[PDB]
Amino acid sequence: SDTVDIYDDRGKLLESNVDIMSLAPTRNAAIKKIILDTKRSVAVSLAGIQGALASGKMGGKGRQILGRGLNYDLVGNADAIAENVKNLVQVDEGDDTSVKVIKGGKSLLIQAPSSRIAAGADYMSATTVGAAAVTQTIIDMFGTDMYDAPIAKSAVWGSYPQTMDLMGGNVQGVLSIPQNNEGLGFSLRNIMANHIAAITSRGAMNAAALSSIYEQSGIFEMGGAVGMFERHQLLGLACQGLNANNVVYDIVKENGKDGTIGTVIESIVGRAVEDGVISVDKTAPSGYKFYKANDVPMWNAYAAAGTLAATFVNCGAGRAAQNVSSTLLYFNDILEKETGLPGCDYGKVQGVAVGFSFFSHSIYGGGGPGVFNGNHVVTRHSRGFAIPCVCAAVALDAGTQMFTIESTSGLIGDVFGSIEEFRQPIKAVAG
Amino acid sequence: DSIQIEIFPSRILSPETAQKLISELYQVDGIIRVMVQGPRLPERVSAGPGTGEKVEHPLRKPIQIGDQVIELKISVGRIRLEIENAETKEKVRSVCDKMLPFSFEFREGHFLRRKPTVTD
Amino acid sequence: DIVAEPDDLHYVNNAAMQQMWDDIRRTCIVGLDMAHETLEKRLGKEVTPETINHYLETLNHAMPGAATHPALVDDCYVKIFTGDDELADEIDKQYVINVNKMFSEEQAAQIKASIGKTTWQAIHIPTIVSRTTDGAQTSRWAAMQIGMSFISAYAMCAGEAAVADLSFAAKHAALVSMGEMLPARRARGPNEPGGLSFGHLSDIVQTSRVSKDPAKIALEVVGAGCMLYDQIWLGTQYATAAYTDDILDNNTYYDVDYINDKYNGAANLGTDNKVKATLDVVKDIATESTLYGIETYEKFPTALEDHFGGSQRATVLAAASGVACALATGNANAGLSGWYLSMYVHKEAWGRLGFFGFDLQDQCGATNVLSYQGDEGLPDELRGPNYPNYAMNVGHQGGYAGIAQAAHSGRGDAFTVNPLLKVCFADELMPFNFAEPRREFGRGAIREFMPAGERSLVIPA
Amino acid sequence: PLGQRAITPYTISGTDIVAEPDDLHYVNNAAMQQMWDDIRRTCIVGLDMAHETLEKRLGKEVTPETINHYLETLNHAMPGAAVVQEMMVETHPALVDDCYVKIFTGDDELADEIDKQYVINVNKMFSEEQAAQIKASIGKTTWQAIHIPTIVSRTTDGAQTSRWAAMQIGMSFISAYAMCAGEAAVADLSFAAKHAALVSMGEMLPARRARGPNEPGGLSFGHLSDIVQTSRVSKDPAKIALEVVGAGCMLYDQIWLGTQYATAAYTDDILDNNTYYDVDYINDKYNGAANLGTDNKVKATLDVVKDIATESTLYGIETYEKFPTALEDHFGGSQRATVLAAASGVACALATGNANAGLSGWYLSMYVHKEAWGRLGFFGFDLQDQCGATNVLSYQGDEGLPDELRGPNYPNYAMNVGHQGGYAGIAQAAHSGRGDAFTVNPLLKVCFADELMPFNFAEPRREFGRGAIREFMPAGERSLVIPA
Amino acid sequence: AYEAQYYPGATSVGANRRKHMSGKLEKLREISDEDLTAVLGHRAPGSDYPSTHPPLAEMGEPACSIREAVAATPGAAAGDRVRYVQFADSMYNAPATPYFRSYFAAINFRGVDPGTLSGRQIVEARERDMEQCAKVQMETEMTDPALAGMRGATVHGHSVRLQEDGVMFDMLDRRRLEGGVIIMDKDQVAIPLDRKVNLGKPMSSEEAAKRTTIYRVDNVAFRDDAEVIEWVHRVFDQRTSYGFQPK
Repeated sequence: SDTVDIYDDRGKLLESNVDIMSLAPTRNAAIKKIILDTKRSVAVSLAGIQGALASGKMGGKGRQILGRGLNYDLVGNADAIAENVKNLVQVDEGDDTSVKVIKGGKSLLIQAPSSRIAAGADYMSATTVGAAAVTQTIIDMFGTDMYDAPIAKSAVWGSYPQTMDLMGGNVQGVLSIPQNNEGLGFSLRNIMANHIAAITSRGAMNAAALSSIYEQSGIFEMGGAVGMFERHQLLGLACQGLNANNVVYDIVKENGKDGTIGTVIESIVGRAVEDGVISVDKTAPSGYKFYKANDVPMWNAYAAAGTLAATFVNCGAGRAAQNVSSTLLYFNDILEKETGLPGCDYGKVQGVAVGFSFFSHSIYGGGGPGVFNGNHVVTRHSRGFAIPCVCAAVALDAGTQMFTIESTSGLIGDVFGSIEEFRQPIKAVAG
Repeated sequence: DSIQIEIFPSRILSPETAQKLISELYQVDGIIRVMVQGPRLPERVSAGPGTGEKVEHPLRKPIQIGDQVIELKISVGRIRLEIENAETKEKVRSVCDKMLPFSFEFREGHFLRRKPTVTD
Repeated sequence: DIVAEPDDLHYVNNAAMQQMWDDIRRTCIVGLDMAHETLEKRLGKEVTPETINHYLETLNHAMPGAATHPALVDDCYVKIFTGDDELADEIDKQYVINVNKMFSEEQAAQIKASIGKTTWQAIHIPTIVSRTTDGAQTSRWAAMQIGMSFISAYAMCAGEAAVADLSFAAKHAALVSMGEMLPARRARGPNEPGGLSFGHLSDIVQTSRVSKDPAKIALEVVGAGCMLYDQIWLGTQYATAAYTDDILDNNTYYDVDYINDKYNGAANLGTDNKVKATLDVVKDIATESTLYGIETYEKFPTALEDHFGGSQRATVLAAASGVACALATGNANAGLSGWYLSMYVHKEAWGRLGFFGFDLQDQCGATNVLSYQGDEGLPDELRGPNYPNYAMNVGHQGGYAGIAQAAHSGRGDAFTVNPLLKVCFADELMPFNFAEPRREFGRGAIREFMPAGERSLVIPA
Repeated sequence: PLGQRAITPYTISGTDIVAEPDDLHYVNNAAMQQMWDDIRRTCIVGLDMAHETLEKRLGKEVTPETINHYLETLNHAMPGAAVVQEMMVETHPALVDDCYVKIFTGDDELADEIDKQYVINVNKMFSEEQAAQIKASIGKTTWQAIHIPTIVSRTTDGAQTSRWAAMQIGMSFISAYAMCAGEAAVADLSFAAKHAALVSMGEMLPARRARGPNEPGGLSFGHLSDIVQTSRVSKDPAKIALEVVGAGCMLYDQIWLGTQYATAAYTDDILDNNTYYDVDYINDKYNGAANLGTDNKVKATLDVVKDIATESTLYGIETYEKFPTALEDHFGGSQRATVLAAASGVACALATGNANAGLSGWYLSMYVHKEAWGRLGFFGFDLQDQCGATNVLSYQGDEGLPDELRGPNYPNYAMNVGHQGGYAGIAQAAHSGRGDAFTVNPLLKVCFADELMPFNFAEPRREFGRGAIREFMPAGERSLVIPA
Repeated sequence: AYEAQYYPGATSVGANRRKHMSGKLEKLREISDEDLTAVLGHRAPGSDYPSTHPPLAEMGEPACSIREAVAATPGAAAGDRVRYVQFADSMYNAPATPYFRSYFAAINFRGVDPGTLSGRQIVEARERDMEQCAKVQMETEMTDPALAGMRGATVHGHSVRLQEDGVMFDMLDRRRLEGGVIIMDKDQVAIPLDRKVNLGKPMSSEEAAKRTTIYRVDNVAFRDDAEVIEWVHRVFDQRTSYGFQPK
C-alpha cells in the first residue's frame, strides 16, 4: 500500500498521504468527470456551417457543391439555434445538458446528457446526436424544400456515411472515431499536445498532469494495469505527472539556473539511493558501483519523475519544444549507464523517444511535438510516460513552431477553459 | 576457374601511394577485371545549406599508369581482382606486401560479376 | 462501331479497364502553399518561381526512387496548377496545367473561385508500384518523394525541427486522396474503389471539360462508373453494363426531348432555366422515361432478348430516368428519386425486377433519397460505394455517378464536387483518356490499349 | 579491366550470383513481387463442413468419385471459366494459367482414391515424423489449396483472394453436385468457403494503418516461416532459419515498408558465418544441443541466452573489426546491427527451442553492439530494439506474444525497417532446431508444398538471386491483351 | 550529494568515456570566437546573432512555474534562432563516439538537443548556446581534428578506413593536413572562408588509442572488459526479468 503525497504546480501541499489506489482512473471521481466531459462535449462552429451553406464547401477538403447555395444567417440568431438544439439533444428537461454560445455567435458548445452516454456502448453517440439536432434545427428554421434537405444535412455532417469519419462536418469532438483507434482501449488517449496545452493555458506541470491523466486512463482501459502491474502504472502516474513528494519540481528548482540533463541524473540517483529504493550490490574493480532495485515499481516511478524533470529543465532552459526527442532518450540512457539499472519503463520510454526524434526531425513530421497523442502508432509504445513530457514541453515553447497554441485555441482551449478539473488538473484530484 | 580475390588495406588509399599499388597490379600476370571502390569525392556540395559550393579535393587525380592515363576520379580501396591462375592467388598477397606500406586485411570468394543482371 | 464480344471486355481481359483504374489508384494531390508559408515564416528562405521551377525538375525526375529502374518507371511526373495567375506564368511550361488554357472562361472562373489563390501539385507515382501491392502507398511514396525534393532543392540539412515543421507542412497537412479508409468488413485503405465517391468519378472523367451537351457527359460518367465500380469493386454477370447497344442513349435523348417540350427548355445548359424539384416533376419525367423504355422493350423483342437478364433492363431504365430528372431539375437527389421511381414502375409493369438482390438498393432507395438522418442522408455528389445502401451488390453505381454528373452538367458547372480532381486529370499525358472513357474500352477490347506497369523489360522473353 | 564505384555489389548469401543493390529492389527484380503475389492469391478453405452440409441437408452421397468430379469441376472453374450456365463472361485462358486447386487430407485412406493429379499427399512430401506430426495436428480433416489468378490479385488487391474463391467455389459445388443454382444450400456452402472454414495468411489491419487486409502487416512471422518450405526439403536447421531471415527481410522490410540498406541482411554471408560459428559453439558447449532433436535441447534460461548472445556478438564484432569488408557504404553503420542481432537470435533459438529466447538474444545483441561501438544503427532504428527486451517475456495486452504469432502489425514493429526478417528467422529457428514439421500453421506447410508455384518456396534467397539476373518468369503479366 | 558520475570499465576506454561524459578533458588547441562562428557557417563572422523571434524579456512569458523556475539561457532570452554543430567521428580510435559525444552535450550543456546516428551527431541549440558547445568540443581532446571532421552535410566517413596520414576521410575537405598541421578552410556545411584556421596538430596513431572511447579488439578488447560485459548483462537481465514480473 503505497502512500504518495501530492503537491501542486507551485509546490505547496494539497492532501497528505493519499493512497496510491485512490488515484486510479477507476476509483477517483475527478478523473471520471474529466473523461465523461471528454466523452460528451462537442463543439459546433455555426460560422463554418453558414459558409458551407452559402458557398457550397461541405464534406471534405476541396469539395464544393455548386449551384445549391442555401443563403441563410446562422450566426445572427445563434441563441435561438442554441435553445432549439438544447431541446433536441436533451433526454428530459433539466438534465445534464448545456449548450452555450461563444463570443459573436460564431460557435456553440453541445454537451450531450449523461444518459445518452450510459445508453450507448461507446463514447461518440454525443457527436451523432449533436450533429442530427443541429441539422434538424437548421431544417426547422429554414422552411427548406425537402429536395434541399441533403445539402443542409451534409453541411453539418460532412461526407458521412460515405466516409467513415464526418470529414468536413462542423460537429467535431475531441476523441477520434472508434474505428480510428490503434488498439483495444486507445480511444481515450487521442488528445494531441497542442489541445492539452491550450486547455491548461500553457502551464507546464499543469499540462503534464493532464496528459498523464488521459494516458493512464488509457492504460487502465486496455487491461494493461491489473494485479501487480496496476501498482506499477499507478505509481508511475503518481510520480511523473501528479508531482509526488515535490520530486519533479524539486529537481527543477535545484537545477534551474545552471542545471542540465546530467545534473538531473545525479539529483534523482542521489534521491533514489538516499530513499533506500536503490542499493549497491557489487562494487566492481574499477570503483564502479553496480546497483540493484529493492522495489522496481517505485524505482520506475523515480525514473519517470526524473524524465519529466529533465524535460522540464532541458526544454524550459532552451525555451524550445523540440528537445523532448533528445531529453527522454539521453536522460534514460545516461541513467542506465550511471546506475546499471533499467531506465523509465524498462527501455520503452527511451525507445519511444527515439521514435519521437525519427518522427519529428526527418520524415512524417507531425508538426513538432504539438500533434503528439498516445493514440499514434509511434507514441503508443510506452505505457504512459512520454506524452506527459511532450505536452509539458509544448507548454514551455516560446513560439518556435508555427502551429501555435492559438491556432487550435478556439477549437479546444476555450471549450475546456470553464472546467476547473480541466484547467488545473492537479488540485482537482480528490477522493 | 577464375577465382575472386579482394585486397583490403587497413587505411583508405591516399592517391600518393595509389599510383604505385594499382600500377603494380598491372604487372601481375593473367588479369581479367580490376574492381576498386572507395567513398565519393564530389566536385560540388550536394546537401545542406552549402549546396552549390565547388570542392577541389586533395584526394583527386589518383592514378598515372603511363601506358595509358587514368583520369581524375574518387578515392580507392577494397581492390577486387579477377585472375585465371590460382598460383597468383598468393603472389597478389605477396606483391601487395612490397608496395602497400602497411598491414592489409583479406577475404575470399565472391566479389565480382560473372553473368548479367537485370539492368544489363 | 468497334463493338466486340463481351468475353474480351471483362476487366481482367481488357487493358484499358486496368489502366484507368491504375491511373486513378496511382494519383494523389498534395497541397503546396502552406509548405511555402512555413519556408517563408520560419526557414528564412524566400520562395520564388525559380525555386518552384527547380523543385519541379527535382521532383519530376525523382519519381523512380532517384536522388528504382529508370526504364520501368516512366509513367511518373508531377505537374502543378494554381488558381492564381500571378505565379502561373513564371512556372515552366512543361510542369504546369493552366486552368485558363484547358477550360472555358466561366468554368475556369468557377474553378478559381472554388480553390482561391492556392497552388496544388499533381503527383503520379509509377504503375508498377501500385500493381505490386495495393494503391495505398501512393500517399507514403509521394510523401517521401516530396520530402526528399524539399531537402534537395531548397538546401536544408536533414534532422532539424524547422525541417520537421516543413515535413508536416509538405505532405500530411494538405493531402487530397482519391478515396479514404473503409469500414469493418471490407477494410481497405485509401485510394480504393470503395472510397471513390460518385462526385470524384464525375470529376475524374473530363467530358464536362470538352463537351457542352449534358446528356453525353452524364452517360459518359454512367459508363465509367459501371465498369469501375461494378467490375472492379464488386466483381461478372453480364459485365457490359449499359455501355453497349445504346438503348440508354436513346432513352436519354428522348427524355431530353420530353423535358424541353413540356418544360421551357429545362434540359439545356444554364442554371437560369431550371425547374425547381418537386415530387410532381420527378414523377412526370421518371414515369415518362420508364414507360418509353418499357414500350421500346415490348415493341422491339430482339432488344428484350439481347438484354436477357432483368438486372440490366432495370439498370438502363433507372439510369435514363435518373439522368433525365437530374438534368431537368439541376438536383442530384431528384435524379435518385427518378431512378427509384423507374425501378418501381418497371417492377409493376412486368412483375419481375432482378436477381434476388438487385432490389436491395432500391426498396430502401426511394425512402433514403431526401433523408437527413445520420447514415441515411447524403447528396449524390458525396455518395459512393461505401454508402450503406450501395455497398455490396452489382449493377447500380454507374448510374449513381452519372446522375450526379447530370445534375452538375445540366446547369453547366465546371465540376461536380472537386475542382482539384477536375484540373488534376485535365492533362493529356495520362495513358488513359479520361475525356472519353467509354471509347477507350472499345480500344481496350480490340487490343489497342498500351498500358504501363508491365514488367516486360525486366523478365525473359 | 578497370573501374570504380561507391557501392559494393552484393552476392546473394550462399550463392555465387551477384546483384548490385539497385536492382535487388522490388521494382526491378520480378521474383520479389512474385513471392508476394503467391502469398496474396493463395487461400485455404476446408471441405468437411461443406461436405457434411451436402450430406445431411440434401441427402446427397459424398464419395471419392463425386469428390473427383467436384475438384475437376472446380479446377476448371477456378481459372475464371464458366461452370454454371448463366451467360457470364469468362477470363481469357492465356491470362489465367496459374490457377489450380489441390486437396490434402488427414485421412490417407480417403487420400488414396482421390485423383492424384489433385492431391498433395503428406507422405510423399514429408518424412515420417513430419507427416505424423501434421496428420496428428490437422486431425482427419479435408482441406484444399485455393490459388486465384495472379492477374486478379495484381489488378485489384489481395482482399479479393478470398472472395473470388468463395464465388468460384459455390458455382463448382452447384455444377458438380446438381443444386438449384441458388437455394438455401448454396449459402451454407459459400459461407463455409468465406468465413467459416476459410483460413488465409493475411489478416485485417487497423484503419489507422492506411492499408487493408491480406497485406504483409497481417502476415505473421510464424505464417511466413510456414510458407517457406526449406524445413521440408533440408535438414540443417541454421540453413532453414537463415532462409526465413532472407525471405522475411525481403517481404517485410522492402514491400510492406519501402535507403534500401536491408538487402544486406541476406547478402555477402556475414550472417551465415556468424550463425555457423555459434551453432558450432553451442554444439561444443551445451553437449550438442543445437543439432536436430527434441530432448537434446537445453531449457531456455536467462544465463544460456546471455552466454550464447554475448559470444555470438563478440564474434561478429571481432569479424567486422578484423575485416570491415561489408562496411564503407555511403550510409554505413546500419545493417550492421541487424545481422549481429539475427545471428544471436537464431543462435539462441536453435539451442533452446524457445522463440522468445531468440528475441532476447536479439535485444542483448543490440545492447552489446551499441555499447561496444558507441553507435547503434541509423536514426530510426532502436524504437523497438530499445523497447523490445522488456516486451518479449511479458504477458500484457498489447505486449505479450510469442514470436510465432507476432508479425509486422505488432505495435513495436509497425514502422521501422530492418527488423522483421530476423524475427521470422527466429520463429523458424525455434522449431527447425527440433525438426518440427510446422511452426504455427500446419495448413500452410502443406499448402505451399507444391511445385506448380512459379515461385520456389524451397529456397527463397536462391530465387531472389535467380530473378535478379533475369531468368525468372512471373505470372500476372498482360502478355496477349496489349499490342506488340 | 551523489557527486559520483561514471561509466563501467577499468581499462583506458572506460577512463576516456568517463572523461567524455564528465567533460574533464584537457584543452589542446586554440580557435578564437569569431573564427569559431566563421567555421560554423550560419552567418557572417563577427556579426550579431540574428533573431527568428523577438526576445523573451519583452514579449512576456506565460505564467508558468517552470518558466519562472528555469533560466532561459543567454541565447533564448535574446531570442536567437536555433542552429547546430555536426561531427562525424571515426571508428578507428577517434577520441569521441556519437553516443558519448551526445552524453557530453547532455551533461555539460544547457538548452541542448543532441542527436545520435551511426555516422554523425547533431547538437542543436540557440546560437549563443551552440556557440559555446562547439567551442568546448573543438578546443579539447574530444575532437581530434584528423579523426573528427565538422561536417554539416554528407557526414559519410565514420566507418571508412582512415587516410594514410592518419586523417579521417574528408568528403568535402572541411579540414585537411597542410604543412604538417591540420587546416580548416570551409564551414561545417562546406562553403569556404577567406580566412584559414590553424586547427592545430593531429595526434599520432598510437596516441589516439591511448585516449579513445571506442572498443576495438586490436586496441582494447570488449571481451576482455568483464566490467562492461557484466554491465550489459545486468541491464538486460533487469529489463527482461522486470518485463515478465516487475517485482
